[PDB]
Amino acid sequence: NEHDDCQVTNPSTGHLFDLSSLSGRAGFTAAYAKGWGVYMSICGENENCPPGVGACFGRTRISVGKANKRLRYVDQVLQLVYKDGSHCPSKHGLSYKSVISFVCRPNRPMLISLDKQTCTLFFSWHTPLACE
Repeated sequence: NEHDDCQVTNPSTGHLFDLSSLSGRAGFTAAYAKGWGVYMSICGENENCPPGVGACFGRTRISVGKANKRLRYVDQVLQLVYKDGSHCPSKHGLSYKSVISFVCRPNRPMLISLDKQTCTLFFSWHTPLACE
């Protein structure tokens, strides 16, 4: 399933996942192993980033994706995908893009991996909000 406004239903059970208590411009710092972190906001722009940007490198404020509210539910996790970030330094003109996977936890996000060859950033966040 996919749905807008920072919420999605599990069509099997009619359970509504709602990430909107994580929303707002103050946002969060995603931890990063190689260097400073990433400012990020859930389902909206981060005030520490350029207009409309949901996540950006904390050192430079360079965009790693425009915010949107399209929450997906897939293989038992919630995902947001911020597209159209800044241009990445690789082979073809590729723009950054952030994937934010929320997994169930019966808590800050982490940047776990950065695909250099697709300029995709993968984040994880363990949260009781993705539980069912």
